[PDB]
Amino acid sequence: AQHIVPCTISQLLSATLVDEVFRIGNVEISQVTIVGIIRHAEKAPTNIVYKIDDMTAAPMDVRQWVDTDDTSSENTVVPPETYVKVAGHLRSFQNKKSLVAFKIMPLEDMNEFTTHILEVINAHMVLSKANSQPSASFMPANGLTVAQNQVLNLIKACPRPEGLNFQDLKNQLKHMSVSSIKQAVDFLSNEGHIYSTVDDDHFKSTDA
Amino acid sequence: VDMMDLPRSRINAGMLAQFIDKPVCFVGRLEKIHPTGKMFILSDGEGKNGTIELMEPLDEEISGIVEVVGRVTAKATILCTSYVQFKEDSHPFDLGLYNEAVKIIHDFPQFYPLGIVQ
Amino acid sequence: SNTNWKTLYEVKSENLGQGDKPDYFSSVATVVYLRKENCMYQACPTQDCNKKVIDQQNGLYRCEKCDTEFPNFKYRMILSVNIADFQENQWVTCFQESAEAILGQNAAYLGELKDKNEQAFEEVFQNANFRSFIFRVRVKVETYNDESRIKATVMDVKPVDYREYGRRLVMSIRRSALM
Amino acid sequence: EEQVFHFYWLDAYEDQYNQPGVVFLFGKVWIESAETHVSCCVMVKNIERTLYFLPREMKIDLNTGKETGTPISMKDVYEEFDEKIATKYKIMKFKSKPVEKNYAFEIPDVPEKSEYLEVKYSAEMPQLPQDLKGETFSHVFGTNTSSLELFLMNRKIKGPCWLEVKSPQLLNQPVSWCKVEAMALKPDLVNVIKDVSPPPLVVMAFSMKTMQNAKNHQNEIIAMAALVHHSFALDKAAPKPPFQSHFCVVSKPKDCIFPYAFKEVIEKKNVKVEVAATERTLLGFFLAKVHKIDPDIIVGHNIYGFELEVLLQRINVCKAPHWSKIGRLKRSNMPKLGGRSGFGERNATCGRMICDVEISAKELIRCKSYHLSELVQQILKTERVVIPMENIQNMYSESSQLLYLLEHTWKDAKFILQIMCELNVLPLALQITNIAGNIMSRTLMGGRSERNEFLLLHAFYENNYIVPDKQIFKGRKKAAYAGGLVLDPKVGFYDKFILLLDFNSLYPSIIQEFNICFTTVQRVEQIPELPDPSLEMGILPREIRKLVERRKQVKQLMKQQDLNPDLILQYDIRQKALKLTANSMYGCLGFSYSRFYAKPLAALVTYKGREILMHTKEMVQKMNLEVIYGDTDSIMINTNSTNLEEVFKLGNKVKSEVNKLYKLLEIDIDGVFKSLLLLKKKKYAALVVEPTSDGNYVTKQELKGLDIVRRDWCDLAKDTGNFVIGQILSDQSRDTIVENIQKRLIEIGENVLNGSVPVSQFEINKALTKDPQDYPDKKSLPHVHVALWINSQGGRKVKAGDTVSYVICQDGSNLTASQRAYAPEQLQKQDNLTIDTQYYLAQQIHPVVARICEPIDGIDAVLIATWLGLDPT
DNA sequence: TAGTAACATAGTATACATAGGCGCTCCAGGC
Ligand SMILES: Nc1ccn([C@H]2C[C@H](O)[C@@H](COP(=O)(O)OP(=O)(O)OP(=O)(O)O)O2)c(=O)n1
Ligand SMILES: [Mg+2]
Ligand SMILES: [Zn+2]
Repeated sequence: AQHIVPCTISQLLSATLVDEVFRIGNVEISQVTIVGIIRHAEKAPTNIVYKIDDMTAAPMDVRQWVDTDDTSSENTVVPPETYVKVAGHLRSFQNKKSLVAFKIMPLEDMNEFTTHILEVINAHMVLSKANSQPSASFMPANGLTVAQNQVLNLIKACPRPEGLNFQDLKNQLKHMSVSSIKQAVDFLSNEGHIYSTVDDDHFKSTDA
Repeated sequence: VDMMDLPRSRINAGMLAQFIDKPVCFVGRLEKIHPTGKMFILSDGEGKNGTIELMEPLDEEISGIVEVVGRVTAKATILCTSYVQFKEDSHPFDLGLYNEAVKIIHDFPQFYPLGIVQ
Repeated sequence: SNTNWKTLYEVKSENLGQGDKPDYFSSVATVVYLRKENCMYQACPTQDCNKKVIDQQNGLYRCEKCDTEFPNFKYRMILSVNIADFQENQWVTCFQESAEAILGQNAAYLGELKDKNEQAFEEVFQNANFRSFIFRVRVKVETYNDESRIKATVMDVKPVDYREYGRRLVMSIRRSALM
Repeated sequence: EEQVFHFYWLDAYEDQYNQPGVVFLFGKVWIESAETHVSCCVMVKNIERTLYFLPREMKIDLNTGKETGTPISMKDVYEEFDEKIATKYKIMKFKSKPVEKNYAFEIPDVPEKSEYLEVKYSAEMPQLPQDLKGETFSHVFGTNTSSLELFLMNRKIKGPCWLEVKSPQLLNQPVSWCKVEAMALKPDLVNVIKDVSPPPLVVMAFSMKTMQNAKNHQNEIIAMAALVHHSFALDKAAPKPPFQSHFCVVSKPKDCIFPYAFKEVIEKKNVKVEVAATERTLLGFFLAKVHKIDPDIIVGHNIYGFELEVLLQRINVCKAPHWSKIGRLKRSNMPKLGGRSGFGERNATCGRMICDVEISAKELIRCKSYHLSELVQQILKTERVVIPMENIQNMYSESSQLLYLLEHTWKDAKFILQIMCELNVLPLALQITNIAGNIMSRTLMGGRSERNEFLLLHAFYENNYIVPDKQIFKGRKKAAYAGGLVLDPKVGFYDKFILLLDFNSLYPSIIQEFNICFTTVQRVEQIPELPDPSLEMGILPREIRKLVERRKQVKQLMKQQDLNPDLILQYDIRQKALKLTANSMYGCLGFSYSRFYAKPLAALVTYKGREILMHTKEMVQKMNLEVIYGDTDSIMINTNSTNLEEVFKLGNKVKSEVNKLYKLLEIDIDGVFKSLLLLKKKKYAALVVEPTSDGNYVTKQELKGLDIVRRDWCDLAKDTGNFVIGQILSDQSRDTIVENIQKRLIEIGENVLNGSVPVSQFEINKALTKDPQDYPDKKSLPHVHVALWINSQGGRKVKAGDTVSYVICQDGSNLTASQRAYAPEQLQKQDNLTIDTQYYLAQQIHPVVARICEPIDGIDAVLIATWLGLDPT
């Protein structure tokens, strides 16, 4: 979302929860990466668990959510005593931490551990001083703007059984950007004024 | 309490005697193996040596870079519990940058906490 | 010569590219997001010509730069990627050779899956996510309709090296130790 | 936000695994600008757990289990909780205070009245074990109480009622699909203000059609219909017409193209029907329409069993967007489908209440089968035509067939709505929920244990007690204790006059009379001792009194004359429902898995019932009167007279003499029989005398327990038995009766041999207790064999609770009669099948007639066999 | 370090089932 930050599982577990935001002291973390050894893995019908270890604290559990239909990477479970790099975001549940695995990669060059530890120390120092410095009625409320009104009228006017697509919408309206088209379409679909017919790019009004 | 449940600091051959009765990981350049197989010698890349002993003689042929997990004994020797051989088929490993990494880590241990720090 | 190693936070703080000439610097980062929409377009098949051709709904495409009509076209890679490092993130745009190096497959190869195997195309995009490289980026600031928008152009991507990178990191941490 | 905020809640929901300590409320709110009601959602946070710690009298060390001779106090308990438990189980913030409570339940070694320690803390902290023990405390209560129950019993909310919120807030982001949202900080601000009339709701009734494709073995949706009413009153009469708007949508499954000029025909007929391209378009249109209409009650047939699961599965497979619009809560991960008994389906439609007519029909009335055709035939008086699944594909050739299919679907939806309005389900459900206090969607779901549990919970909470904590954790089983008593009958035929006497609400009156309650009766199979007759009424007697007094007013309304028959039927159904609720409240005391299990409490009631029946029988026999029958609360008297006024006077005298003794118990005349035919226990037939006065009275047939009311005999045998028993009770000479019976039997035999009877009068109906695949001995079970064949052949996926019909065919394979059962469609379609006449003449008519005619001289089994011509020798 | 386009940029796991009582006949099949 914003920036990945290398860290260590010791810092991960020592982090605290404040208003859905995990802070290790005065350091905010949302996505993290860690490099370590897998000691034991357990196979679930859908998920796969791993026992990562960075020799800084007790071994940690990492959960990788894989769909059992895609029999591509689950059959390639990494054998033990292998050093791998894990990128993902952590999760908290009943005062025991957990890790969600966005990506798992076996490590080929083995100077990467020292590079990773240097990243950890340097980033921790830099961002710790970066936070260390100071100065851091109930109505339905309806109403549509003119742009959304034009979009709705354009959607309504078409006689095609499958409805309009994005190309025609962009062609007819040259007075506003594509992003405005996307926002108006999203809002109209959320309010139920339009619905998709076949694909996500086809739309049609519901009243007609 | 098995050793894999406790923190193991990375200590080179420089400060072997300062971590007595403490878990420790060591890595480096294999030099010589005793014919018995219970113990061997290791190089830290700085010209210094460190000896490792095992309760049972080693059964497999070892070579290349190796790391050992153990504890410093009264004789400043390492009682190994596990070891892993490091790959050298593709990329060389430069131990000097590793050593300076240990020096830097010891320089600022606060940002690399050992154990659970409250 | 030597790459002007600069964190993106420093790049946005000093206002790189606000001068009359663009500024050049390179950095290592990891890809966090890519856009698969509008990524493919038809370029002019004439040699050393890359103007976007216009379909005439007849199987023959006429190029305005060469004023010439051809029955075939060549695919050309255009991509927008979200680069991100430990501190900040940036939006960059690639070209044929750089995106082809990043993805690892030539454009004509991709010309088949988008027509016959969408799943394989999605898989190819997927397996290249969360990779780290060294990108040379040139920054310049152009104004369009009275707002200044910073744009990033990348002309070279390379695999990450560890020796000199580690030496530079050690040098920087030593330097910050005094400060 | 402006001071107060009034709204009327309908449904509640909570999630203790993702958003602990929050409770959602959905309902209606009045808007002055538009002069209408709109949907609203209010979400409540900060619900704290409550624990009660029981101090000891002497300090016992755990390791040794001995007393150290040290007195105890509240300070010691506080110190032990703070120092040991809080640090061990990671509890940071808490509030503690001593209180007084009363306990009168199963847990032993607890004083009736004592001082407890009340501890409250936020729900996000871990949960203590259910069996905690300490140095100074011996027990704890309320460790695993849910948040919804805590909120409901703390705020004294009893069903739907008007609520007010003090100092609301505004959410940063939308959560629900409601028009207006609100936020409450603490459950202290919510107050009950119910003193006014409820607002109207919006009702939607719907039904769809399905077809099975040959290539892909899945069920597709090809047509839908829906009817909407906008101002459905909740407490008044059902509006007429019951619908105000409607819509229909049709689509082609995957390949077949619509017949040519279909759109032109639709325009010509000016029908508001929407054509779609693929299934995804239909699903999207349906979701958009339900979101736009915003219904509050969705009514359909077999919703929970088949329709909802198919709809959700097709939504998942077709990858349609915005599946959560079917409910009211924004969710993206759909719950696991099928799962346990209706858990996933109920969770999928959160915020919207589902009304299935099948469950309501099962609860309220009694039928031989519960498919839509039978319900239409019985509740209404109309015929519904059934379209086989096979022909559906063929109807895709001409536009007229498609229009007929759409009209049939619309008619099906209209029939469902008419049945729901006729049965008067919504007012009854609302009244029951307001009486009990649970969530009324669960009331619509069914079941009798939850209502009683919630009623007792409310009654005990209101009276400053402590309730037991929740337990962690097919066919009728073996009996556990003695039940009622049935007197020895006096078999035969009676002609002079029969009188019937009966008690009113025997078991509630027993409970109210003898002051039987959890608190009062002291429990150490042995029947306990009666309570001391100087105490006060317990909670159970008062609740039973309220429930039994709620019925006398309905009976008084019934007694009024000049009423339309439908209103009489509705009142009768309501009174029967109230009686069943009271009886269920009694019977829950014997449920093994119940929260208030207590066996002696019911054994005492049954023992007193038997004793009272004995005493009444002896007292009646003392007056030189002959007693012939009685069934655990009633007495039959043979007056041996003809004058009616004498019988009335004798009954009045007996009633006056009996009522003179007891305090609350009462007796009454339940009927006067002109002639009675008694066969066995709980098996008789009689003519009930209805006094119309004015010098005349009308006699009506009545049967009890015979093989004429059972659902597992063929219609031919039932008709023959009804005719014979009608002839027997008539006033004629015996010889004429014998001759008429013989002539009727000879005609029946000749007609059956000739094969002139319709096919329909041969079916046998049975029901399945379990799933068809769970019977190891399917070889000899016909209603399992036919069910398995139906399941394996096509669709409709017959399951537990359904009814299966079958007939016996002649396959020419010299097998037993029980292994040659076939469905009626198989008999009609296949050519090598015919109705087995000998089996039907030997095992269906002969036993019934023989059993009915047993106590009549001149007719015997061998004569019956000879009359049918069934090879006499 | 020409040539490229158009104009801002995205959340996803899970975990938790309900069900009033007993008394008195019927049938199918093997022993
Ligand atoms: N579904 C039922 C019906 C009856 N009973 C038991 C409890 C009753 O006390 C007893 C007598 O039932 P009656 O049918 O004779 O009904 P009541 O005497 O309670 O009421 P009413 O005055 O309507 O006859 O049978 C029961 O447990 N469950
Ligand atoms: Mg009764
Ligand atoms: Zn050109």
